[PDB]
Amino acid sequence: TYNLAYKYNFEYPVVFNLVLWIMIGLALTLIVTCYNIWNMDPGYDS
Amino acid sequence: TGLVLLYSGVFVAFWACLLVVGICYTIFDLGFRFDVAWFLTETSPFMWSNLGIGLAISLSVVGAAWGIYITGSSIIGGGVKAPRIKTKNLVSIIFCEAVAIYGIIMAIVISNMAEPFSATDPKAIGHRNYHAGYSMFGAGLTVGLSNLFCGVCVGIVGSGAALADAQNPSLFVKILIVEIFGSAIGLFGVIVAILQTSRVKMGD
Amino acid sequence: NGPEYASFFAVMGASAAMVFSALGAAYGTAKSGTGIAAMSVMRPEMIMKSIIPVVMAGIIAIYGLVVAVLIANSLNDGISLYRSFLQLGAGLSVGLSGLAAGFAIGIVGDAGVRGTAQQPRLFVGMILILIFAEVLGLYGLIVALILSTK
Amino acid sequence: NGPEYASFFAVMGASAAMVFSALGAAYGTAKSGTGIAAMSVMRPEMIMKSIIPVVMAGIIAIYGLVVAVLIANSLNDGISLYRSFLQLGAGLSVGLSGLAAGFAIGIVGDAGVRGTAQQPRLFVGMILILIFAEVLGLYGLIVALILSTK
Amino acid sequence: NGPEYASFFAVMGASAAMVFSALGAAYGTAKSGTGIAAMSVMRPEMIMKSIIPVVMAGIIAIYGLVVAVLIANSLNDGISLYRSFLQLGAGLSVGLSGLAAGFAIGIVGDAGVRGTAQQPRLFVGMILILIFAEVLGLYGLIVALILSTK
Amino acid sequence: NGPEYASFFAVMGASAAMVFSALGAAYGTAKSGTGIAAMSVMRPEMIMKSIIPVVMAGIIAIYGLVVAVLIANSLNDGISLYRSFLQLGAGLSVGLSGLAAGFAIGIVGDAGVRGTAQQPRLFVGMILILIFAEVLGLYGLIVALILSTK
Amino acid sequence: NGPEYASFFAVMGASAAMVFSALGAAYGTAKSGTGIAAMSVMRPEMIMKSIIPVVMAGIIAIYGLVVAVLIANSLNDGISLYRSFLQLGAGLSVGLSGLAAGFAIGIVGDAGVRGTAQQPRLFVGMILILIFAEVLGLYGLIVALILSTK
Amino acid sequence: NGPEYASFFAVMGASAAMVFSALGAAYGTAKSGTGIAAMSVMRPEMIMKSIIPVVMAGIIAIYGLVVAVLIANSLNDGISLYRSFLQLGAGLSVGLSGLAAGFAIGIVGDAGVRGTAQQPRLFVGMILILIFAEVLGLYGLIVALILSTK
Amino acid sequence: MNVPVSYNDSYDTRILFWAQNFSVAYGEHWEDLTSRTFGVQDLNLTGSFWNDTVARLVLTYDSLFGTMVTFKFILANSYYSVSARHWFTLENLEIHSNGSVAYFNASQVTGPSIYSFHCEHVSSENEDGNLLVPDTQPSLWQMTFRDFQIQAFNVTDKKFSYASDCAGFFSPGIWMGLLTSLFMLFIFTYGLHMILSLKTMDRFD
Ligand SMILES: CCCCCCCC/C=C\CCCCCCCC(=O)O
Ligand SMILES: *[C@@H]1O[C@H](CO)[C@@H](O)[C@H](O)[C@H]1NC(C)=O
Ligand SMILES: *[C@@H]1O[C@H](CO)[C@@H](O)[C@H](O)[C@H]1NC(C)=O
Ligand SMILES: *[C@@H]1O[C@H](CO)[C@@H](O)[C@H](O)[C@H]1NC(C)=O
Ligand SMILES: *[C@@H]1O[C@H](CO)[C@@H](O)[C@H](O)[C@H]1NC(C)=O
Ligand SMILES: *[C@@H]1O[C@H](CO)[C@@H](O)[C@H](O)[C@H]1NC(C)=O
Repeated sequence: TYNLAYKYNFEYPVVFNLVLWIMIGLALTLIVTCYNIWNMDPGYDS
Repeated sequence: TGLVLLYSGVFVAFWACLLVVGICYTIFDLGFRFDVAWFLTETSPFMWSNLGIGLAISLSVVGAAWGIYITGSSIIGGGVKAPRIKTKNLVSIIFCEAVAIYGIIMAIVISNMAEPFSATDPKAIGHRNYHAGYSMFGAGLTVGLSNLFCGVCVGIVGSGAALADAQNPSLFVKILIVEIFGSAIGLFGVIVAILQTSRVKMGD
Repeated sequence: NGPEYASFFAVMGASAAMVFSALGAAYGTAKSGTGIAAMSVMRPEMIMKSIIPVVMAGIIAIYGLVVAVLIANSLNDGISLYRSFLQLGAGLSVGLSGLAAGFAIGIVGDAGVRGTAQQPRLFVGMILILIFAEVLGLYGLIVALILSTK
Repeated sequence: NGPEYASFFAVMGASAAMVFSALGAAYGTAKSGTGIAAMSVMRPEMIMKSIIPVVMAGIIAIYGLVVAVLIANSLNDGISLYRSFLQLGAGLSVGLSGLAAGFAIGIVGDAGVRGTAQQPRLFVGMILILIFAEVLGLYGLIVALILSTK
Repeated sequence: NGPEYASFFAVMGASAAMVFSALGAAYGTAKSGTGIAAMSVMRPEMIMKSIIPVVMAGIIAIYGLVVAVLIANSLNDGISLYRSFLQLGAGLSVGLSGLAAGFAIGIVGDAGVRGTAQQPRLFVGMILILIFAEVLGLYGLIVALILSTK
Repeated sequence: NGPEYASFFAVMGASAAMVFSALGAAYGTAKSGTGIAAMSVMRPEMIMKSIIPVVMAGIIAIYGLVVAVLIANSLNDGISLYRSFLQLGAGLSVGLSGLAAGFAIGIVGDAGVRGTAQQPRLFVGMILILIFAEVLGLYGLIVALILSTK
Repeated sequence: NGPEYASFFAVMGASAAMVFSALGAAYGTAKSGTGIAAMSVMRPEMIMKSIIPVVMAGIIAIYGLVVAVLIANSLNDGISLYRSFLQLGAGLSVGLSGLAAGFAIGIVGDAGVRGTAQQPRLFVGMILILIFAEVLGLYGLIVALILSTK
Repeated sequence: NGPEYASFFAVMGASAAMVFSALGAAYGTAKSGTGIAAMSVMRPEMIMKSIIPVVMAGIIAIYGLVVAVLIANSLNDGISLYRSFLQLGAGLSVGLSGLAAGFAIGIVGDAGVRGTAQQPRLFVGMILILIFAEVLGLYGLIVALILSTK
Repeated sequence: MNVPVSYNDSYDTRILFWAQNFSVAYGEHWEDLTSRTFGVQDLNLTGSFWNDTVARLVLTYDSLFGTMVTFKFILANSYYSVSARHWFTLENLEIHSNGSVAYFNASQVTGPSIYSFHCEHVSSENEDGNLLVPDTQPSLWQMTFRDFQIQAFNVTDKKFSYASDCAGFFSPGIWMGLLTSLFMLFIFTYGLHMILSLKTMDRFD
């Protein structure tokens, strides 16, 4: 009577997207900012 | 291109990972988990319908407003030296105002056929009722995007006819023939929009 | 009969036959009609003879309309899944090839009426290329009729 | 027999064989068609000899039209999954190789007819490169045919 | 026998061996084909001597052709998933290496033909570099062979 | 034995070891190949002297070939999942390192041969820098070999 | 013991430690290699002295090499999931730190040798900045070792 | 104890503490290092006094190194998921804030040493801005510390 | 604790079932029928039918809300033409009180026969997502599963096969809200992209 299944929790649709759309929503803010500051066009002659 | 590099990066990274997620559903056994049946059936026939009613009017007046400022900047631009343009060439504005009329007429047509029901099961909500959801969606796309594309079409030729009229007043009547062929694409969408929803009936 | 979700793909086949062929007909008339109003200032004689590239793009729209009426009338409640994929593959075959015939007419028809205003010998050559550009849409028509009518 | 959604891949073969050949042949007609108008203002003699890039690009469209008809006449309700991937793989094969041949004909057809206006000796070399760009669609045709008869 | 979805990856091996090699051969033909027209205005004698880089890109196309037929003749209904994966990796190994080899041919074929138009001593060195650009597809061919034999 | 999906990752190790190394070998030969043609007009004597970035870019191609043959010879039906994940990691460790090393040879091979037209003393220094760009592919070998013997 | 898919994460650390460090060592060699050729045309005396940024970029490559062998020596089937995650975190922390260090060596190594063509005093200043850019690859090593020992 | 996949987030905290911090220190070394070579052509006397933004940016990698060691010391098998998430937010708050601090020392260290050569009065003000530029990585330390004690 | 199994007279086993908690409620009182099921190791299961297309499980307890009350898990195993497979489905469920029948419906407890369904909450008392719905909404019988695993028609080696969970990366409601939001995020980033480029002039006259 072995081979009992893995116990995924019942709120798996919620928790999966609560991580996913936050993290790729936070990383998209992180790349857009880090880009804008990576090059920022200084006045470097003086 | 700076802002386009975002959309070019999102579109690549989204599909790219669809591909790896696509060759990992088949490769284990998990194609039964995909269920395009469960996607099209479980969700709602109100979501497809009320999006198509919303996309009918809104995407048509997107191209209607798009067609105005292409030639409306050409009216005031060429009209500074030649002010005789302004009354003769407003028919190009109306030819991208008819495409919003075709939108709002089809919008109140498609909105009248929506009717609430009580069933919640994909078998209780019959195939007469799910087809009612998809047909209002596809009618909204074929009258929304078609009036959008012909809205840009009569606006672009309307801008060129506004600039040839500044040079020579006898030209605008001949170039007006081209905008008739451009505005015929709008009527072609409304024909298919009322044929996709002629036989349909929503409700229970 | 067929399942409940079966009618979805036939509606998309009726839509994409008309949506994408509208985009072809829009570009084929806007990009070429830009060239008509441009050349008309220096040579108003061909202002009625060069309206034929914008009507070759007009037939691209009526290629998409015929298969739209075919699919929207053969559509019914409870069609099989086999019939709906045929009508979905019909509309993608005509609209997205009419999109190609719409781009090919617009780029050639814009360039053709510029060269015709500079030299009128090109007009016998311009309508020959517009024949080859339009039959791209005509091949998409006959594959849509051989797919939807099975 | 097989599953009901098996016919989805087969009509995706009949669709993508047509449009990707058509999108290639559109690029062959449009990009070379601008080359016709730019050269004909100075050299009006080479307009009927110089239309050969838009005709050789038209053979790409009939390469796709053959496979799209051959797949559509081989369609049946309840075809097996193995039969359906053959017509799907044949559709992408003649299409995307015809799409690539459609780009190559349009590029060397554009730059070729600009060169023949500047020197008529290039007209013998231009058809030589245009043949080599055209056989890429022919290589896709013979492997699409070897997949459809199976 | 194997699973039902197995033969999808094998015909994807047949398609990707063709369409990626044809995309490579199209780039080698087109990027070098503009170099022939730019050379021909001043030095028309080295026209037939300059068909070689579009010929060397043509061998890249038939490199993907022989393995596409080799996969398509080894196809069968219900092949094992181990066998079908072998042909999928055989297809990507010759096409994407042929796409890189076709990219390498077209770049040095463009500059080398333009470079030899000013000096004929480069022509012996240019065809030597094109040898190294071709064998990249030949290395991808022989691993596509030993993956298709198993 | 192992699972049915096991052979997929090892085969993708065999294909990525070739096409990524060939992509490096393409960019090593193409970016240095345009450097030879722009140099050779002024100094035609240093032709055979200047093929050595193109030949060392070809060593990156046979770098991927050795690992691809070694992976394809260990392939068997029903291997363990641990064995296939090694050959997948062995494929990326030589291909994406050869793509990096092939990118390194191309850039300094372009800049190096353009400078040797103006000064011959750079040639004994340019070959020293190409050696350091060559060991990056050689470092990709000894990790790919030590991942395949296990 | 651990699951069957546990070995996938550890071999990813074995590859990414070598792949990303090779990209850093390439950019340290390629971007600084253009600076040597632009400097060499005026100052042929500082050529054997100017190779000091491309040697330090080679030290970035052996930082990824020693951990790739050390992870591959620790590879075994039936390893725990805890042991595999450490070697994945060790491999990323030395390759992507070596890619960062190879970025810094490539930038200041290029601008340093362009500057020292106009002043020999910069050579002791440039080698000071290259040391500080070198320890970035070294700091990625000591976290890779402290993760792989446990 | 915790789940089997718990250790992945903590070792991600050990790697992101080093990867983003070394990348921040790389930009502070590279951008200010280009400023040194442009400065020293006109003013060679201040290069010992001018390599201070290269040194202040180097502590960013050392700030990331401390948290990378502190997280790797608390690592054991069967850590709780609460303890694993704390080390993940410890590494992200000291790595990415160090990447923010390395951006500030990179820009101000670049433009500040340009004005230091043309005027020595800026040296009191330049190092004063670099104080506020470095504390961004220092503020990321004490939040990485206070997350790691729990 | 082990599973209640139903082995056949032929040398192969048949349908088996497992839970953690098993509670049945009548009116207001909750009765934990989980020690009598899995730990007790002895059960009165009258008719364990099997025909290779239709199978049942009767579980009876003899010590419950008043009287002897039985629970009936009803499975089926059909061949679906669109999917070309065999999909098992818990058809409904039955509780039998004084004569009366409870009739709990269980859709979304389906599976593809080779594998086994497994869910976390198969409870009654409908809120949004509960798989068990009664035929009458003011029903008295309610039941609660804090774990769940049933395999039927394809059991091998007297143990469960792989799981076909109720886990659901997108269940329909999030998958409607995502398709609404990510559609009008295409509108918002379009309206923002036009606003981000309306740059001012350099000089005046
Ligand atoms: C949970 C939600 C997570 C996502 C939050 C989304 C909000 C992000 C807001 C935008 C930040 C963009 C900053 C870019 C600055 C632009 C530079 C400039 O304008 O000069
Ligand atoms: C469910 O059963 C557990 C024993 O496994 C018990 O502790 C718990 O109280 C029960 N819950 C209900 C609601 O009866
Ligand atoms: C088992 O339950 C049934 C209920 O229908 C009953 O008739 C039978 O007597 C019971 N058997 C035993 C041994 O209790
Ligand atoms: C198997 O039993 C079911 C139970 O009602 C019955 O309907 C079916 O006809 C039986 N099949 C055979 C082959 O006896
Ligand atoms: C069944 O009937 C007996 C006697 O009337 C009563 O005590 C018991 O509660 C009833 N059972 C249920 C579940 O109502
Ligand atoms: C609920 O179960 C009853 C039992 O006979 C059945 O008749 C009905 O069709 C089911 N309804 C749903 C929506 O499952």
